[PDB]
Amino acid sequence: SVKASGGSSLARPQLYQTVPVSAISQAEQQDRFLEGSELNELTAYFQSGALRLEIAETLTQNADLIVSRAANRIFTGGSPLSYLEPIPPGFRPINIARYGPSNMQKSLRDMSWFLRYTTYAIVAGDPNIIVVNTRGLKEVIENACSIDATIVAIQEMRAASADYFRNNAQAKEIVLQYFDILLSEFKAPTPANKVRQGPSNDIQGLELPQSYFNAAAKRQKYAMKPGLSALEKNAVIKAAYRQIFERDITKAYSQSISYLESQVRNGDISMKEFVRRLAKSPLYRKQFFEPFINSRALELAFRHILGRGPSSREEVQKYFSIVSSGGLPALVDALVDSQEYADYFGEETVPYLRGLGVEAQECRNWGMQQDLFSYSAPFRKVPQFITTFAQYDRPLPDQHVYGSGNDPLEIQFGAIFPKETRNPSKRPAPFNKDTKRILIHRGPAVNNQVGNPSAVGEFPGSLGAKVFRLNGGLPGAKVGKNTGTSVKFGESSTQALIRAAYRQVFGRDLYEGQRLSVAEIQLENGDISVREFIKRLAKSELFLKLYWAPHYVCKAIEYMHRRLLGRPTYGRQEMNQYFDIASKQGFYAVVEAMIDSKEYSDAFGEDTVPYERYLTPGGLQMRSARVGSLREDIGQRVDKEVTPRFV
Amino acid sequence: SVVSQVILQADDQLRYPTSGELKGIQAFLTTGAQRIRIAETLAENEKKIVDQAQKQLFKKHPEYRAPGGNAYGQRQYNQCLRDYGWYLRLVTYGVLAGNKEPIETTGLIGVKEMYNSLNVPVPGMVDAVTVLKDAALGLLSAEDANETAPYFDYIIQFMS
Amino acid sequence: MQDAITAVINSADVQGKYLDGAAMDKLKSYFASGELRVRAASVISANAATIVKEAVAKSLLYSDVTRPGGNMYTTRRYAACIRDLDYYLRYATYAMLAGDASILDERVLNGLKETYNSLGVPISSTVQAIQAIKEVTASLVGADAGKEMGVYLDYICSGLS
Amino acid sequence: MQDAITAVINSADVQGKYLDGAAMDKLKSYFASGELRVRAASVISANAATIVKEAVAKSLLYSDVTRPGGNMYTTRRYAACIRDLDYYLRYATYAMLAGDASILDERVLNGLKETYNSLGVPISSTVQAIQAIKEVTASLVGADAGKEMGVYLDYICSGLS
Amino acid sequence: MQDAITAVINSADVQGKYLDGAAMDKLKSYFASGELRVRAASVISANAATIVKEAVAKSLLYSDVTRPGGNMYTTRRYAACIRDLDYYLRYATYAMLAGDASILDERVLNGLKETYNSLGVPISSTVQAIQAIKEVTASLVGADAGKEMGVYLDYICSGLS
Amino acid sequence: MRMFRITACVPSQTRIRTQRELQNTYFTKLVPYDNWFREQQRIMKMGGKIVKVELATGRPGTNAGLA
Amino acid sequence: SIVTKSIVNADAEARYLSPGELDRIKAFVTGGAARLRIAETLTGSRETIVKQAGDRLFQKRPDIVSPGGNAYGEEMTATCLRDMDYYLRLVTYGVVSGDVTPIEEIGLVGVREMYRSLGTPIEAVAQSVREMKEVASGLMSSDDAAEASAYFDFVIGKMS
Ligand SMILES: *[C@H](C)[C@H]1/C(=C/c2[nH]c(/C=C3N=C(/C=C4\NC(=O)C(CC)=C4C)C(C)=C\3CCC(=O)O)c(CCC(=O)O)c2C)NC(=O)[C@@H]1C
Ligand SMILES: *[C@H](C)[C@H]1/C(=C/c2[nH]c(/C=C3N=C(/C=C4\NC(=O)C(CC)=C4C)C(C)=C\3CCC(=O)O)c(CCC(=O)O)c2C)NC(=O)[C@@H]1C
Ligand SMILES: *[C@H](C)[C@H]1/C(=C/c2[nH]c(/C=C3N=C(/C=C4\NC(=O)C(CC)=C4C)C(C)=C\3CCC(=O)O)c(CCC(=O)O)c2C)NC(=O)[C@@H]1C
Ligand SMILES: *[C@H](C)[C@H]1/C(=C/c2[nH]c(/C=C3N=C(/C=C4\NC(=O)C(CC)=C4C)C(C)=C\3CCC(=O)O)c(CCC(=O)O)c2C)NC(=O)[C@@H]1C
Ligand SMILES: *[C@H](C)[C@H]1/C(=C/c2[nH]c(/C=C3N=C(/C=C4\NC(=O)C(CC)=C4C)C(C)=C\3CCC(=O)O)c(CCC(=O)O)c2C)NC(=O)[C@@H]1C
Ligand SMILES: *[C@H](C)[C@H]1/C(=C/c2[nH]c(/C=C3N=C(/C=C4\NC(=O)C(CC)=C4C)C(C)=C\3CCC(=O)O)c(CCC(=O)O)c2C)NC(=O)[C@@H]1C
Ligand SMILES: *[C@H](C)[C@H]1/C(=C/c2[nH]c(/C=C3N=C(/C=C4\NC(=O)C(CC)=C4C)C(C)=C\3CCC(=O)O)c(CCC(=O)O)c2C)NC(=O)[C@@H]1C
Ligand SMILES: *[C@H](C)[C@H]1/C(=C/c2[nH]c(/C=C3N=C(/C=C4\NC(=O)C(CC)=C4C)C(C)=C\3CCC(=O)O)c(CCC(=O)O)c2C)NC(=O)[C@@H]1C
Ligand SMILES: *[C@H](C)[C@H]1/C(=C/c2[nH]c(/C=C3N=C(/C=C4\NC(=O)C(CC)=C4C)C(C)=C\3CCC(=O)O)c(CCC(=O)O)c2C)NC(=O)[C@@H]1C
Repeated sequence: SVKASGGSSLARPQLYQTVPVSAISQAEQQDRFLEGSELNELTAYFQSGALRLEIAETLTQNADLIVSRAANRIFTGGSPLSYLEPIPPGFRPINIARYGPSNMQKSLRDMSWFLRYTTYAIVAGDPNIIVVNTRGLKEVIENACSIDATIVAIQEMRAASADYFRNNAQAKEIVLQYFDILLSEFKAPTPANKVRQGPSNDIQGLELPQSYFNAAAKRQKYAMKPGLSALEKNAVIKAAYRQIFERDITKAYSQSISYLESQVRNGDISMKEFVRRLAKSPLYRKQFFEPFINSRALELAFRHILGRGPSSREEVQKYFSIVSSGGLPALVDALVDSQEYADYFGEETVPYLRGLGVEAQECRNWGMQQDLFSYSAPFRKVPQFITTFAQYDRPLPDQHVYGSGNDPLEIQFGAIFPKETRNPSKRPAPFNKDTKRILIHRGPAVNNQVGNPSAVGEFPGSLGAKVFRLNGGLPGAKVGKNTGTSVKFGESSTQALIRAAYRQVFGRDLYEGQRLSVAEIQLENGDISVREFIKRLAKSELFLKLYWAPHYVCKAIEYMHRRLLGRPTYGRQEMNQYFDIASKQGFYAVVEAMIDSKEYSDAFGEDTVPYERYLTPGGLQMRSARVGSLREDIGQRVDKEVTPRFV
Repeated sequence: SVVSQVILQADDQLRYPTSGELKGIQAFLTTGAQRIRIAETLAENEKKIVDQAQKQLFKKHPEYRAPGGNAYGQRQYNQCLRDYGWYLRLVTYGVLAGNKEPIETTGLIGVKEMYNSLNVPVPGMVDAVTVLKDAALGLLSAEDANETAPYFDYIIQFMS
Repeated sequence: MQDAITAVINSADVQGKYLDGAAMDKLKSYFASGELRVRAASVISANAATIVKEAVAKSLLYSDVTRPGGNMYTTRRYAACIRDLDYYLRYATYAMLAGDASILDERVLNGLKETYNSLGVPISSTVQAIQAIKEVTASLVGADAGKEMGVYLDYICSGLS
Repeated sequence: MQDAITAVINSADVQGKYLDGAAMDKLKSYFASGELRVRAASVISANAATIVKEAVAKSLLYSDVTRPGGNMYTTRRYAACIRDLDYYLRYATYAMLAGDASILDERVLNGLKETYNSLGVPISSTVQAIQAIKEVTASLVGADAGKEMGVYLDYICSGLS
Repeated sequence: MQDAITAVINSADVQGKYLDGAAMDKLKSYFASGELRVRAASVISANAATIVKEAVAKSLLYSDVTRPGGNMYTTRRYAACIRDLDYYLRYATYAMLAGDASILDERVLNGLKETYNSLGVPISSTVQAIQAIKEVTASLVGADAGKEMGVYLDYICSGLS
Repeated sequence: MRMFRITACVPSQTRIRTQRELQNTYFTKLVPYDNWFREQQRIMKMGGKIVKVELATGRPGTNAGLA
Repeated sequence: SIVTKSIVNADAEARYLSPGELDRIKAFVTGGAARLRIAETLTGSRETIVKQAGDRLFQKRPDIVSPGGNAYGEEMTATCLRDMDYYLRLVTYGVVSGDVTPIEEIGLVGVREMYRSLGTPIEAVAQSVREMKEVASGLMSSDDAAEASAYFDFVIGKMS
């Protein structure tokens, strides 16, 4: 399996274009309200739509009759309708028995599905659904189906739909032209596939059929020609600002460089030269270079100029070396004066975001580019490309099975988790079921249960956390100290145990009206053991309110396991177990399961208060990789400082 | 040529041709005596190859000669043998240079929309190359055929 | 770019005058023949591949250009020319919808004369190829629409020549 | 680029005919002298930095151009001329390897002649520098390949002038 | 761009000699007038819109250009002329601060003559607009600073003509 | 900053395969001096033909004061 | 116009106008006689609207005609009467075109910095069009004025 995941954000491909879709998206890409044009697109469609309902309603009802009259004309030698699911060029009627039942079932359903897609075409009001699904169909159907028989079948249906309807010339012509498009697209052979050639050796070459880029909403492409009237020239410049700055900033804040605008309006500098000068401008520098790391600003510079994310590990490595050498100008210069930029946009065309629909996509930087094309990209300040690309070659990282966000910070108190929304730093990794996470023991390294399972109930001797035990006799256990004995020495020890037992369940010491006084005195009397006392504090409504309720279910399970057992979960096997209990039984039973677990009983007895036994490598790094606490012999060469021989 | 492909790849990285790149040239220049031999046996023996290729095509595809076809006229039928003669000409250019580039630039780059605008089927011409391949390699000797084989196969790939 | 209605605004705008009777009657003509402009463009849109196909058939096919030595021989060159003729057709289709010839000079005829001279494209054959479209398109849309179609197609070839 | 092997191919492509014995004799010459070209390229590749220096010291250094007033005085312009001559040798190696001076017509002499007139780069001083390159590369490789190398370096000299 | 300091440095570097007393007097002249140049630039920056305000009013407004059929009729073109004259003021302020007319020759008068001929912008009325600026800018800061700006504005006048 | 008034046609080699829209390959633009070496090399590698180049911005043979 | 917005968007999409887009052009052309009727009434009483809303502007905003303002005597008053005459002409151009294109191209682009250089307040010239909308709506029928006001409020909104 793969060791890294870039993310799997929802992809929404446009299967076919409708009139409302074509109208709305036209102004959406331009970042405008629907003007007198785009409103009139809808107005004429909504008026005709009532008639377009009557087209389909007749054709949906009489669908059985159209396909029956078609199949009878085409297929000879029996009845084709036994197993229902004008210009002849030179067709020969196909025998029913000779063609075979399996081929006949295909033939019949396609004839119905051709008419079905015609009815959808009128209702949509755009023959896009036809153009896509009919263009590259002649070639694939040629193998085991005659083309000559299909043309006359559609032409029969054209006449069949004409005679059955026949209302008005303003009504029937919609039926006629859509059928006329249908036969013309079917007569047309399969066009050449769109070949996305790799710009260098590092990036793979791709191919996309001439059907996928026929529906998936074409990105509006603006080119600065010197003769254009200044209204559409303004539309080009606004689009150029919408590409570089992700949004129209000249409308928002009136932030515009008129010095550069004037030169492009004339034709002194090209759009290639404009993008160059605009991306090295202090206006871009402040917004997409200054707030970001060198790696992330590089990743943003890719989508602004080239209109795509970095494709390969080698590409990020190359372009980071450029931005380290000469900075932002040198990076911009490398991006504009590339073989890719001049191939896609040339000199005149404004850069555009080439995503799922525009071109063929590679299976490498899918989710990394999906989040990048979003407007929420310049808030993810953690790089997504260089992180995933490096993690691809490496094995599985030190991470919780349900992501990096599921890992809490290894602190004394407070369940603090990285938020998915606030500062996107989600790092998915394909963890399987039987994947045990390597955990660092607080005590001796030999006392790890992975290598030494017998030494699970061994106390950390001044290496890890302090162990609290009810070793000493509880006050008022035996009737030796009769009535009096005001100075019973064994009283402060059990109270310190209670406080520590509170400190383990809830990281911090609680307030006055939060302490369970009933549970405390039962432990002090010797009615319940520590195991029962820890269980009661974790079964408290306060623990539910503070740690369980405000947090994500599996985050709350993970933190509870780090508090009750003092250990992060090894992997899926344990996490799925408690998550199954959380679904069926509830929170209280999850508490019960973690206490009544065998590993709890082995590590901590009936008198032992739980403690931090194991840390995550990331957690220990936070503790012992700071300026202090770090030893000299961790990751540094130690030279023996000896007095010189001349001294 | 493979000579051009090396110096393109070297210029792309802005460097001189490498040790393995120069040896790739060295290997081609030695086997150039065989490359010359490919040309003569196909150019002079064109009339036998072209006639065998066309008779096998129109037998397997009796549609273009049939009513409502593509090549019904005698001037149209000569154009089908013209293409056959041009493709085998392109094969010779490819082998001699050593790579697909001569075939690529002349008769592969944008070849689908070529015959789309002439109503000639590309799935019909993908079967035309195969019978031309079968006729050519049959006349060629055993060790000579295996050299000329993958050049024909690339044309098949780009068609359909 | 402008239209037939936008040009009559701009011609009255330079004088700084309201829409007079000489401007109003020119507004009538385009508004009456506008329905004829829509229908013919819809026919062209549906049969976009056919006109280009038939234009080459009676001009460039079985000719000196397609024979080796010209600029129509290779499949790289041939596919480029039919792409151009498709574009020349498309921008002409926009021209008749607008009722303005300045759209040709706008996007197409910016410097397509001199860029053809740079690559060594024969102009005389290209003009004849443009002329070939006129006969095919007029038979498809009609004599009334084809004459209106012919003007903008003539505007393409005249600037190239 | 157009190699010497592809030169006879492209010439036959324009003619639309097969390669004759009067055309393949030039190809046979390329196949025979090909092993000489590779070894010549291997020597130049290894000693790429040294050829430049031995040419600059012979012609350019201790002259009026390197002294104040000249175009090769400032370090910025000095590094430019060193860069230029590095590209001049590298592309001459390509033409030597390909066997044709088409790459010098395409990827060298495209607009190089006019840029040098724009900046005010001395044409006579550049020719002298390439002539200095010619004499060094002939001494390093040999008289057999260096004379062949000298043809392509003459093409740059005739191209600049 | 070359300022008054760098112009002396460049001239000395061409000959390749140290800064002598014949060249240092030019530097001494700039450092003495430096207080006058900065103080003037502060006044121009203060009244950046105010200089343009009066200049257009006394020359361009109530004329043939602002009237329909002119080049200052449309608000788009009007704002462009306002945009132009603030560049003619800002870069002249840059030239005053620099102490050399190198900035105006490269970033303003690059192809400004060719631009004004192509679009149909009247040069004669533009010259009058610069002369309108000159008279306003002189009677705002002083006679000495006004004639300093006047020289750089005359460079714009001579450049456009 | 010195700028070159450059005039070059750069025909697309992949336009047929990529199936992208037609762009005006002939352009007269100003290009910075620091970028011109990378610009010129890019054009002539695509098989583009350079027509006319003019030093519009700057003085020929300048030592000090460029940008 | 609507027909300009068709082609510009079609070239951006690099494809022919769709039947949905063609239905818009159909509706605009057929409904072109109705929109021409709007301009005919406005060009007829062009003196009436500008004068009536002119005195309304001096009534509602006295500060304009009052000492200190832009309007002084008759010579500065006539220019304000000329400006309102220009904008009413601009409305009629946008009325016949069916779109807000000729309003923008002639007199709306950089309108803020246009009146900044003159010293005219932008909200005052917005108020003049507001009053011009009110008088024009009272002259013709209400249903007819609904289309007319839509181009009027565009002039107001950008100068607001
Ligand atoms: C040296 C002290 C130790 C070390 C460094 C090391 N770094 C890399 C590679 C990268 N460096 C970075 C980090 C940064 N990106 C930023 O934005 C910033 C802040 C301005 C920095 C410092 C990144 C993202 C990379 C990746 C780019 C690349 O591939 O070079 C390496 C190379 C590792 C590799 O080849 O994958 C190294 C070695 N590591 C050590 O061993 C030293 C102790
Ligand atoms: C007081 C100076 C300012 C302040 C404090 C404040 N803190 C919290 C809550 C928490 N404090 C911590 C931090 C720590 N965890 C550790 O391990 C240590 C070191 C031993 C510390 C100090 C944590 C984890 C929390 C979260 C909840 C908890 O108590 O476990 C709050 C409440 C925040 C909330 O909304 O819940 C506050 C207000 N804030 C101010 O306004 C003072 C300037
Ligand atoms: C010996 C080859 C080198 C070396 C080893 C070293 N390791 C540690 C500490 C730990 N080792 C591990 C790793 C694992 N536990 C697992 O579950 C697995 C997978 C099966 C492995 C390999 C862990 C978790 C620790 C932390 C302590 C613990 O046992 O929980 C140390 C001590 C580090 C310290 O400072 O505490 C050392 C020295 N180092 C060398 O010098 C050798 C080259
Ligand atoms: C025969 C195998 C099939 C066939 C052929 C056929 N082709 C055409 C049209 C043309 N084919 C070419 C040839 C080429 N273009 C290139 O670039 C190359 C590589 C160098 C080749 C081989 C060209 C340019 C044309 C058009 C030129 C002309 O018409 O003279 C036709 C004519 C179309 C028609 O019917 O009018 C034909 C018949 N036809 C089949 O059905 C066979 C499968
Ligand atoms: C066909 C009628 C003749 C022909 C055409 C031909 N032209 C070129 C070169 C190009 N033409 C274009 C296309 C356009 N540029 C534009 O801006 C427009 C308007 C929208 C058009 C139509 C371009 C850009 C090129 C350059 C190549 C590219 O695709 O980028 C060629 C190719 C020349 C070559 O060998 O490179 C051809 C073949 N030539 C003929 O022989 C016909 C008579
Ligand atoms: C002395 C500090 C070290 C040294 C000097 C050395 N330099 C050269 C060669 C040249 N030096 C230059 C460089 C410049 N010319 C300029 O215009 C500038 C910037 C203002 C400089 C610094 C040049 C052009 C030459 C070429 C000589 C010529 O006049 O044509 C040499 C000679 C190298 C040789 O053997 O050919 C030497 C010795 N070298 C050392 O060892 C010292 C540490
Ligand atoms: C050295 C032989 C002589 C010399 C050179 C010199 N050249 C420049 C400037 C440039 N040279 C080029 C030319 C090329 N671009 C290409 O594509 C090729 C072919 C591979 C070449 C050689 C370019 C583009 C420049 C501009 C520099 C840049 O970085 O863009 C200079 C500098 C000119 C100046 O005044 O700044 C010089 C000095 N001149 C001499 O004196 C030598 C005789
Ligand atoms: C006002 C004094 C006169 C006037 C001006 C006018 N200019 C244009 C168009 C342009 N103005 C420039 C000039 C500059 N842009 C720069 O970058 C610089 C240097 C900092 C300057 C001075 C350019 C390049 C253009 C063309 C592109 C653009 O419009 O910005 C117009 C518009 C012309 C048109 O119709 O497109 C106008 C009106 N016109 C007059 O009548 C005044 C006397
Ligand atoms: C009246 C509604 C308000 C007003 C008007 C006012 N305008 C000016 C001066 C000018 N107004 C324009 C505007 C245009 N003229 C055009 O050609 C166009 C495009 C169709 C427009 C919109 C211009 C350019 C001028 C200059 C005069 C000229 O044409 O030469 C003034 C005079 C300002 C002065 O003192 O110079 C006035 C008073 N001002 C208000 O306060 C009213 C609310």
